[PDB]
Amino acid sequence: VDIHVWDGV
Repeated sequence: VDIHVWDGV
């Protein structure tokens, strides 16, 4: 699962 948005966005 991805619990991290787009870094720097």
